Amino acid sequence: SMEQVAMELRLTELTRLLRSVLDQLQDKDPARIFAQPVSLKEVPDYLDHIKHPMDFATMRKRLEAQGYKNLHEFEEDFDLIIDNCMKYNARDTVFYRAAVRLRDQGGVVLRQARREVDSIG
Repeated sequence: SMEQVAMELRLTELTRLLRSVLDQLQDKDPARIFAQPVSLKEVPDYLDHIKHPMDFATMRKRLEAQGYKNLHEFEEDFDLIIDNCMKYNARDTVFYRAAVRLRDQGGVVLRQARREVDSIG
């Protein structure tokens, strides 16, 4: 059907918008603390602490498989990256502080993205 192609053109454009948003969020992590999954070889107890690990590379795989249906889904994954880090690492650590900064800075990008997803449709 034609509608299915229209829908897919919308999913495709959203994917285009989310890719740009993802790139902008990742630029706010110049240290690359959030680039890849936490290593279970190097943090073998990690899953005792964190039930749903997330990281920018895992978000990118989903993105390119058009696995985000809406912005809310994408934001959930971004908030996991932040929230997991602030639970696992203590307040006084480089890791926790990087998550605070990513959160604050990411907020501006996400605010405009929401207006663009609404505005474009």
